[PDB]
Amino acid sequence: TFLHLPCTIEAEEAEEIGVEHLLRDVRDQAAGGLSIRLTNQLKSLKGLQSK
Amino acid sequence: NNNSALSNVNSDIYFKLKKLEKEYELLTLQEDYIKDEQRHLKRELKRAQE
Repeated sequence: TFLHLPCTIEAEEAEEIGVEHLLRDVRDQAAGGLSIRLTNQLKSLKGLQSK
Repeated sequence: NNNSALSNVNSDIYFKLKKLEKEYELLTLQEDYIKDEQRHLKRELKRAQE
Protein backbone atom coordinates (compact mmCIF):
# COMPACT_ATOMS: atom_id res chain seq x y z
CA THR A 1 0.00 0.00 0.00
CA PHE A 2 0.86 3.56 -0.66
CA LEU A 3 1.03 5.68 2.51
CA HIS A 4 1.07 9.51 2.35
CA LEU A 5 4.40 11.05 3.48
CA PRO A 6 4.71 14.89 3.88
CA CYS A 7 5.82 16.95 0.94
CA THR A 8 6.38 20.68 0.27
CA ILE A 9 7.91 22.82 -2.50
CA GLU A 10 10.96 24.65 -1.20
CA ALA A 11 13.07 25.23 -4.40
CA GLU A 12 16.80 25.00 -4.84
CA GLU A 13 18.87 28.18 -4.64
CA ALA A 14 20.03 27.83 -8.29
CA GLU A 15 16.40 27.33 -9.30
CA GLU A 16 15.39 30.38 -7.34
CA ILE A 17 16.87 32.85 -9.68
CA GLY A 18 14.68 31.85 -12.52
CA VAL A 19 11.55 31.59 -10.21
CA GLU A 20 12.09 35.30 -9.45
CA HIS A 21 12.52 36.17 -13.10
CA LEU A 22 9.32 34.38 -14.38
CA LEU A 23 7.10 35.55 -11.43
CA ARG A 24 6.36 39.19 -12.44
CA ASP A 25 2.79 38.97 -11.15
CA VAL A 26 1.46 41.02 -8.13
CA ARG A 27 0.83 37.87 -6.10
CA ASP A 28 -2.51 37.59 -4.36
CA GLN A 29 -0.87 35.33 -1.81
CA ALA A 30 2.67 36.21 -1.04
CA ALA A 31 2.23 37.24 2.58
CA GLY A 32 2.56 41.15 1.98
CA GLY A 33 1.02 44.23 3.60
CA LEU A 34 -2.31 44.64 5.59
CA SER A 35 -4.22 44.34 2.44
CA ILE A 36 -2.58 41.17 1.23
CA ARG A 37 -3.22 39.29 4.50
CA LEU A 38 -6.94 40.35 4.84
CA THR A 39 -7.50 38.68 1.40
CA ASN A 40 -5.59 35.66 2.83
CA GLN A 41 -7.55 35.35 6.02
CA LEU A 42 -10.79 34.93 4.18
CA LYS A 43 -9.15 32.51 1.69
CA SER A 44 -7.77 30.51 4.57
CA LEU A 45 -11.30 30.03 6.12
CA LYS A 46 -12.84 28.69 2.94
CA GLY A 47 -9.64 26.39 2.51
CA LEU A 48 -10.08 24.75 5.86
CA GLN A 49 -13.85 24.54 5.53
CA SER A 50 -13.79 22.59 2.33
CA LYS A 51 -11.03 20.23 3.81
CA ASN B 1 -31.55 102.27 -17.73
CA ASN B 2 -29.78 98.75 -18.09
CA ASN B 3 -29.61 96.12 -20.69
CA SER B 4 -29.84 92.50 -19.78
CA ALA B 5 -31.53 89.49 -20.87
CA LEU B 6 -32.82 86.54 -19.07
CA SER B 7 -33.55 84.70 -22.25
CA ASN B 8 -29.77 84.05 -22.78
CA VAL B 9 -29.05 82.25 -19.43
CA ASN B 10 -31.86 79.78 -19.78
CA SER B 11 -30.79 78.98 -23.34
CA ASP B 12 -27.27 78.48 -22.22
CA ILE B 13 -28.40 75.97 -19.64
CA TYR B 14 -30.08 73.59 -22.24
CA PHE B 15 -27.54 74.05 -24.88
CA LYS B 16 -24.01 74.81 -23.74
CA LEU B 17 -24.12 73.58 -20.04
CA LYS B 18 -25.20 70.04 -20.97
CA LYS B 19 -21.92 69.60 -22.99
CA LEU B 20 -19.93 70.82 -19.97
CA GLU B 21 -21.95 68.25 -17.96
CA LYS B 22 -20.54 65.37 -20.15
CA GLU B 23 -17.09 66.73 -19.34
CA TYR B 24 -17.73 66.65 -15.50
CA GLU B 25 -18.76 63.01 -15.90
CA LEU B 26 -15.26 62.31 -17.29
CA LEU B 27 -13.59 63.98 -14.24
CA THR B 28 -15.63 61.48 -12.17
CA LEU B 29 -14.09 58.74 -14.18
CA GLN B 30 -10.67 60.17 -13.58
CA GLU B 31 -11.39 60.06 -9.90
CA ASP B 32 -11.99 56.32 -10.07
CA TYR B 33 -8.91 55.64 -12.22
CA ILE B 34 -6.39 57.21 -9.83
CA LYS B 35 -7.55 54.83 -7.02
CA ASP B 36 -6.38 51.73 -9.06
CA GLU B 37 -3.33 53.58 -10.19
CA GLN B 38 -2.38 54.52 -6.62
CA ARG B 39 -2.87 50.99 -5.45
CA HIS B 40 -0.73 49.77 -8.40
CA LEU B 41 2.42 51.91 -7.66
CA LYS B 42 1.97 50.77 -4.02
CA ARG B 43 2.37 47.15 -5.30
CA GLU B 44 5.31 48.05 -7.43
CA LEU B 45 6.91 50.19 -4.52
CA LYS B 46 7.09 46.96 -2.47
CA ARG B 47 8.41 45.00 -5.37
CA ALA B 48 11.18 47.58 -5.89
CA GLN B 49 12.20 47.52 -2.28
CA GLU B 50 12.47 43.70 -2.33
